[PDB]
Amino acid sequence: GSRRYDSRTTIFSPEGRLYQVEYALESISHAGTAIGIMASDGIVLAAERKVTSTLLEQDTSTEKLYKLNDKIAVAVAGLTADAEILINTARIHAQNYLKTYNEDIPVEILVRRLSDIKQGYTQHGGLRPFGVSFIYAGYDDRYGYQLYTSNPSGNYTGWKAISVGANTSAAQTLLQMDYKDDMKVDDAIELALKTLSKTTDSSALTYDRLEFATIRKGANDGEVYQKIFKPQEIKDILVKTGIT
Amino acid sequence: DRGVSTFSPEGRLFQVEYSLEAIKLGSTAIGIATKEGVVLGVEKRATSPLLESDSIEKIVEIDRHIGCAMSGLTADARSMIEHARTAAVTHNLYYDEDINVESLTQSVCDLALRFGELMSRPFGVALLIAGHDADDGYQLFHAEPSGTFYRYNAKAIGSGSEGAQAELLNEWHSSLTLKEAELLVLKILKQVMEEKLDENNAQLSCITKQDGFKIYDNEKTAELIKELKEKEAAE
Amino acid sequence: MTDRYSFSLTTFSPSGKLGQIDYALTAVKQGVTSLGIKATNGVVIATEKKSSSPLAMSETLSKVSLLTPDIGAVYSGMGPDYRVLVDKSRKVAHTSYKRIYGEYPPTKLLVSEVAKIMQEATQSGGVRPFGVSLLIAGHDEFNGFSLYQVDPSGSYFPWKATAIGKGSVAAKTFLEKRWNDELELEDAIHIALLTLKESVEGEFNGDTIELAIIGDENPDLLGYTGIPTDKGPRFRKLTSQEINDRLEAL
Amino acid sequence: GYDRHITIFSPEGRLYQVEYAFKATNQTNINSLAVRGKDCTVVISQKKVPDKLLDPTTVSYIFCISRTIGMVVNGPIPDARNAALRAKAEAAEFRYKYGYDMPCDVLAKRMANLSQIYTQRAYMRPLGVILTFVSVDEELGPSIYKTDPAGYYVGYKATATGPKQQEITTNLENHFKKSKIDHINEESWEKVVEFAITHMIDALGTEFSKNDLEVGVATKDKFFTLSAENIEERLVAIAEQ
Amino acid sequence: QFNPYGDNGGTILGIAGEDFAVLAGDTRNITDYSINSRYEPKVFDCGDNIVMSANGFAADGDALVKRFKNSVKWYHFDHNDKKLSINSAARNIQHLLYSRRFFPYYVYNII
Amino acid sequence: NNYDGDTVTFSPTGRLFQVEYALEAIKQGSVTVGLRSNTHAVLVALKRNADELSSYQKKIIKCDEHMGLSLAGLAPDARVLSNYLRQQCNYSSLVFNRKLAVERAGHLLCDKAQKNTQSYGGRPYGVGLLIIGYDKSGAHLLEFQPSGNVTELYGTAIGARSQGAKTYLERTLDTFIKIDGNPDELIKAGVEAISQSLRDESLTVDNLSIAIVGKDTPFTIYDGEAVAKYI
Amino acid sequence: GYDRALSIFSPDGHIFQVEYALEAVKRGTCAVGVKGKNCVVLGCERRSTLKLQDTRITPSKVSKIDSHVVLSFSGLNADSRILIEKARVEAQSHRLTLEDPVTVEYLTRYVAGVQQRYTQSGGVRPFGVSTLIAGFDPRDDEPKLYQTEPSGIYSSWSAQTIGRNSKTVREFLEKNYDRKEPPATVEECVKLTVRSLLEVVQTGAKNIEITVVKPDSDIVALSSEEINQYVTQIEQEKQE
Amino acid sequence: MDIILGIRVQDSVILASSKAVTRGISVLKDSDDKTRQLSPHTLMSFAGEAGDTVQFAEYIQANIQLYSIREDYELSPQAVSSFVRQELAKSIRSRRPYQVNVLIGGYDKKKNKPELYQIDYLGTKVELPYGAHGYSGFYTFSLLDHHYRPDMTTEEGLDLLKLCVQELEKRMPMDFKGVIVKIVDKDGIRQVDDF
Amino acid sequence: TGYDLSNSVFSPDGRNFQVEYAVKAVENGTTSIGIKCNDGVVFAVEKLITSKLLVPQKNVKIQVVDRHIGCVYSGLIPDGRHLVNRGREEAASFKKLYKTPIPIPAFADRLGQYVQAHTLYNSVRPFGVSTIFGGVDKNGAHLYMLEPSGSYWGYKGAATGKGRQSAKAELEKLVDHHPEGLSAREAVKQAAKIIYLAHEDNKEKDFELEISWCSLSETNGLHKFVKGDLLQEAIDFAQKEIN
Ligand SMILES: [Cl-]
Repeated sequence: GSRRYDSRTTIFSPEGRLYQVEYALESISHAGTAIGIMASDGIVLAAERKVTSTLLEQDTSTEKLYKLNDKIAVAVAGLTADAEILINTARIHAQNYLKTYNEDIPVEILVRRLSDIKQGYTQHGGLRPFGVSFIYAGYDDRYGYQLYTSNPSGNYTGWKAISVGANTSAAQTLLQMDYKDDMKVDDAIELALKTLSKTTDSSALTYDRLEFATIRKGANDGEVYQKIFKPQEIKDILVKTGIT
Repeated sequence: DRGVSTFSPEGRLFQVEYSLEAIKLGSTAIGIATKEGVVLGVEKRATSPLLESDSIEKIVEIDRHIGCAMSGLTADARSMIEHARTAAVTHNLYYDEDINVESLTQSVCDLALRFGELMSRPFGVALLIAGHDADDGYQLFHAEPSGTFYRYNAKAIGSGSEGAQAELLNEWHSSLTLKEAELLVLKILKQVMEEKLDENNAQLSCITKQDGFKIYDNEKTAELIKELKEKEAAE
Repeated sequence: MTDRYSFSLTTFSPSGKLGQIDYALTAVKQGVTSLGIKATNGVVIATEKKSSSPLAMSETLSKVSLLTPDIGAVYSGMGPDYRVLVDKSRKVAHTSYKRIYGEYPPTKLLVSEVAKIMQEATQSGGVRPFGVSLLIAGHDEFNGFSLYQVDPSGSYFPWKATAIGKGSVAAKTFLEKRWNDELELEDAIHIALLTLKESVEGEFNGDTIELAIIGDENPDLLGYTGIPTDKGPRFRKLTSQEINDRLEAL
Repeated sequence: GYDRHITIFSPEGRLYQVEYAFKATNQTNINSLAVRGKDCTVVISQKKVPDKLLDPTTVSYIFCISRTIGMVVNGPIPDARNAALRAKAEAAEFRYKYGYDMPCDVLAKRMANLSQIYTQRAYMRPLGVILTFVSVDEELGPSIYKTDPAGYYVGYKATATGPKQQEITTNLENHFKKSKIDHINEESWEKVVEFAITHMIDALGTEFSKNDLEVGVATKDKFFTLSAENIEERLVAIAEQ
Repeated sequence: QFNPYGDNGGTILGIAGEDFAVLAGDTRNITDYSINSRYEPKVFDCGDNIVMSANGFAADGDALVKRFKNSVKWYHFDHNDKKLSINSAARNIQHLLYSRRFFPYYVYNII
Repeated sequence: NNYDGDTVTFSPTGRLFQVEYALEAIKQGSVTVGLRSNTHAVLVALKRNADELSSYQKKIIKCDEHMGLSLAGLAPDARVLSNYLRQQCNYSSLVFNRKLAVERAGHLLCDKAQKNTQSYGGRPYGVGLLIIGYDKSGAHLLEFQPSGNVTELYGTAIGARSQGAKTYLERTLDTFIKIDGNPDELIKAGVEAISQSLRDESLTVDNLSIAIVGKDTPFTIYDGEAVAKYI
Repeated sequence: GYDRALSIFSPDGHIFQVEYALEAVKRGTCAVGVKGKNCVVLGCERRSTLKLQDTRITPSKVSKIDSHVVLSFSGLNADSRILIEKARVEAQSHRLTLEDPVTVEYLTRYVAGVQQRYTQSGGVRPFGVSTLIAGFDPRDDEPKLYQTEPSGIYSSWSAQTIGRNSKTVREFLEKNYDRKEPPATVEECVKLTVRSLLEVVQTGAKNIEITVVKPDSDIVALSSEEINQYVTQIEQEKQE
Repeated sequence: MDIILGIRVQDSVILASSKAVTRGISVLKDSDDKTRQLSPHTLMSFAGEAGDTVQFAEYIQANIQLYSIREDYELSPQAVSSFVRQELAKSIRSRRPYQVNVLIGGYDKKKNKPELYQIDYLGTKVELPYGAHGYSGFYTFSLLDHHYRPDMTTEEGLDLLKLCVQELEKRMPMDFKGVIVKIVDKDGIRQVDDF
Repeated sequence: TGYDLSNSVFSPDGRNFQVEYAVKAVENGTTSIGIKCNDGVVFAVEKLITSKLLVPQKNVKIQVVDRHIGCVYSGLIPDGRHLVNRGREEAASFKKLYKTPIPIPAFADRLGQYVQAHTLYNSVRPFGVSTIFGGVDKNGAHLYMLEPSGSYWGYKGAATGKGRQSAKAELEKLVDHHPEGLSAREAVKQAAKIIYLAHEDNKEKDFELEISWCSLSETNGLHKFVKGDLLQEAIDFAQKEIN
């Protein structure tokens, strides 16, 4: 019968690893690098678009940085199509919470929910896991500014600074070297871009090969603003930090 | 791969035969039936000295007139015990009476072959079901994952089973007392166990018409162990 | 009976590759060349009508399809897969948008819905991925003109101009030299015909080429008068004659 | 190598089960031909009754799907009848739901979509048949639309299917290269059938008796099959000029 | 409107002796002011030395007796031909009756 | 070999190996004999024990007052199939006030077993059954194979060493068929028949199991000292 | 639905999927449980391969199931969340239907049952998680410590460890823990728990987590400095 | 059941609920506590159809307690009230709706403010300085409208509450057997044992 | 290779090997035949007497569908019974909705589509029987034969099983020597002869003859078994011809 053709996506190896999760992580290691850096007065999200073309319409393009709600955003590394399925589910979950409790969803609760969905595909159903790793950048009134990551295993952890995708080993070492606790957003912006500029597989880091975003309390008085940077604004910050 | 309900060329179900191998790796359990009662005894086999041995529950009450001992993958037994207890009490609800030991055993065995592609595999545990009813008196049954159950005058299951069964072959007779049966279980358990038998790594129990099913205290069993040592040294 | 293939047929290999998606992309590579170019006041999509037999009436086989009045689609790869995707794309534009908001979806969101369907065939039980890449051109009020590519994985990217299928590598190079941000629709059509001639072997005329545009509103194609706000579809398929006229000024 | 057993992609981007379903199409060793007249559409097919114990009246690969639509099948009879039953049900359902007779091209598309699903879903196998639908459509006129196991379909001026399809196809191609029109310029369907038989004789290089052929004719508002005696009358006319 | 219930009349009487028991019932069956039968048995031997009568709506009465007789048969199959005691039969009948708590057997029953 | 992984696969010679392997389980089972006259039908079964402390596995199951069977192979499968027969016999009585014909009972068993041989996921039954009964057309004996094949016979035997008993009945055919109105003599012929399949062991009081049904005889099973008369 | 039997017996009578789930537990960070005379302490290893971590928001290794019961684990982190959620739901479901909080033994029996169910259900794999469940029964001052594992077996322990290098710390506990006289105070119980982890951990900085549970729903997690004082005192006595 | 009152003062919320339970023509109990603690700083009183009230209250309690354990965090009174409202709005279009009216008294530890929410069985939520359900408001609101200030102390709130109960005891035909009074403030929930 | 391990898989030839293996089970079975006569049909089958213990005339193989259709088959007997059970459901639902008894060609397609459905999936096995069936309807007599693939045609005479070649040769002679046709009573006699002649392929064990027929004149268009004197007359005619 059908058993003959079943790859069995949800089994342990003799060593106690999940085959498909490990292979999904291998896929993600070839995706464009995404970096998240948390500061005292905000969060930075920086990400590299993969080998683009001159004929790609950049100003209307989005492959890395997505908005979940007004307070929370994500950086993507892996299959974009897989990420959009999960992103739309997360957007709905945030709205369900808001309707139920009349309060914006705490960051961790949203992260846990998405991570539980990923977990399910590794334990039951016989389907392949989502080949996606997220960096969650968000704010709430309990823990303030928060960075999280999740991977195909459904495991998630909190971070001060973190990278996903390609060259994370090199990127994490550079972040660990220059990061400090009393750092500010403008400094974190510079660190993120400098790290990408050194870890990139491309010849040079330009505006057309980047997506950038900040989450600041740099919004008029006690409130939070999300800023998805435009192509011209990425070009300006590259000149300001002295990369181009 | 291959079906879970597949027959071998010899006419046996692969999975059922493989579950029997798991039961051979389990700790020893022995049952002896007499006209004064049925005795059930088990090897606890703690994996470490820090493990509190009294939490090892390999002898279990199904009803006041029915007890049960297990050997093999003991986690699998919990749903079987739950079904047995439910069956026993449900019959009491429907018929205002105790349920026959054979009927209880048959109900447990009906679960056994409910596996395929229902549960995904057979149970990896064997059960010794001991009890008393008015029709057939004191009884001891061996319930396997094949769905088969045999009645026994005496039976051993687990790792030291074939050695213990040969010993039960010679020792059992139709005029055994309850006290004689108790010492006989302790004797054979002590023979097949790796570690030295004491009140902490071995457990006794019995079922009588008067008092029903009772698990023995460690103090009560300790005396029976001391009584055993002296009578073996007596000749 | 029952569909007993409830498990994924596309899985990650040790190297991190999704085999069935890669193989679907290979099927797209074998397919006939199709392209799309975006102008300031319109978009053009084009492909070759590779007729399987001269006895076959190639007019009955439509490679360029209307999805909404302002959105059109063309493909490279497996034709039957494309045909069913067009059926689903047309329906989802109504069920998940028009019946809710009372208007047709914007290009990017219809593309997103088609992409979702293609992603699900990459993960759901007992199915293979679609063996096509789509080029979807369209217009809407707030986003203006746009051109999108959709791949077997479900990934989609916006393009100023691009090509897919047989001679895509050469065609994309040809488009890079000719494209600028000041092109008028007629200039884009001219470039489309030039680019498409390179990948075509045999006859090159209005009967062997299929070409459509997203441009100005066509009140003559609306079918009714009396409502000022309804001005007609922006999608228009060029006739055999209209193509031949532009091949003389080629 | 399980990519050759079910309908998933091979490394070359191919579906081997679809390709092997195409090969099953020629298992019957029968050739069919379809042409269009002014007012009609004619389909002819070889008839072979190898066993004397068979009832020759029940041996047929031409089906009356609806009153307007006829279908000839190239492939094994079980799959042929499977497709026939489904097409009849679809044609009847269409008329009930939408209030008018299902067009030939719409039915072809519907059956082609069903075939496409078998190429994408693993649990369903492709049918090893090629389906040639014929009618005189009320909007499009004389119509020939053909479906295959890949889920491909297209309209035709004329067509041929079977082991020797290429010989018949080229023969028809050459005639339409001369006449420079998309049909047989003839008033009566009787003469269009005579054309169809004549050009199959020329292409295959074999003579036919009344029991060697099977003929279907589509006119406005009805499709019908010819009896052996109707075909005999057709063969006599061919021989007398 | 359809009335699923009816009244077939009849009367039954059970008396327990010291070492015996009697279950009596009249044999008349009726609807409204008509006689259906002058002899329609109402008290039945159900096996295992148990007698039973379900008086009231005859269709429900026949159904209940039929199901209890069946319950006796399966009690033998399931429990090694054990005799069904009168107390066990009584408890079994309670569960047969309460299964239709929300669409009851319209009968007064005696065993 | 490559075609015995499941029941849904024919071999190149048109064989169903899983069904054949199920048939093998019957041959491993203990012997049981069936035979009939025109008035009565008899089952005789050699019960098997695990060891000297164990009981002897029951072989005969009652299905109705006028019908029952004996088993050889997987006992739980016999419980499933006998339960089905009990229900079918019972459906016939409750709905039609009609005792289920033995021939129809065989047809129902055939069809139930067949469904397990043509579908994926399931398995064939691993037991053989000998059904006896007395209905409106007199005494009957049936042999059930889990392939689905059911056969009406004068006499037969299944299980290990069953060929010896089957040959004996084939010789005695003309004699035992005429044993009308004499239950004891018909059982004697059955006990003598099953004796042709014994080696090393002999028929003891807790070894032998006998069942009988007839004209004015409900299906009854004899075990223990009730069969000492026939030893 | 996906019904495929993933956990099945092998010729030698082993269920490999369940055994490979134990290998996932072996890979997980070390967890330890020690019960004193009037308390239970749960110690957990934090691997220092991950720095730049935000320790405020990162999922803690010890989870409260109810106000009087806690659960720690070793193995797959994502898998543990599913067991914890189910346990928390069952705890509230018990309070709602029986009007008493769960006993530690009952909660353990439930979690162990869930794990067992996933070893003979179609289309699912076993949990790659072993748990240590600790607490005090309502209106009871006797400490409770249980362990569960993927197969679904559970048992009570005077002291136990699970996870990577658990063989070493169990070796330590077996020679250091006396049953006749368990750690009489909170200090002695915590000290013995930290000592046991120092056999395996590496640095005694942010790698050791300690959670003390006392009777009557008194649960507290020690801070870095409080634990660091134990680490300091242990090694100063060791220099002799 | 019958009577439930609520008043939000400067630094606390006070809930008063009747003690009577009646079956048929007989008063079965005169010490019934018509309230459940949802969280340490949130109390819910309830009144409606027999059975449904306690069932609904305990169901809400279980859900909030589950949330508290999962997040190790207490939901704000506003968040709890919205959750409760949704459950009742969900319930009113069910096969058999839960016929329960509630008052939710909570102290928001973040804002350092007491909060009183009134929700009826339809899912009609309103935040109020004082509230009631059923006929209770018909007798008491005129007194509250007159005497209520937002800067009142807890002691003044209790005195105004006594006046409300006295008016009820005078003009209501039903004997509700007095009230149990509970106070919700920054320190948590406590019962006034003499009233 | 591996194409023959799963049902519904096309080999590179375009063949379904699992169906071809089902044909081998049919070829292994006993001989069964069908003869179309002037106003009806006759069915006959070879029943191998494996042992003396078999009760004569009891193990009936030919099956009736509705009251006007007869069915016989060679191969796996249980598979044949399953197919007839379905046929009976199909015939009942046809008569329920349309009132008239199911026409034979209509009935033939109902079986054909069902058998063909068991070649579409790997979760089912093809039928291990070839079925000969037919009867009388409003348009007269019809005889059909249905294979494991779902393939069926109308026949003047039909044969399947181990002795099919011998039977077919005999049937071909009757078709040639009787172009005007054969009577029902003649067809019964000829059917007996052909089964006896076809028994040379199964000559080890002796056999029992079983015949049935539907005829407009002889049975009023209803299916009936040939019994008693008419059966013995056919056996005598058959025995006379082999000697
Ligand atoms: Cl369609």
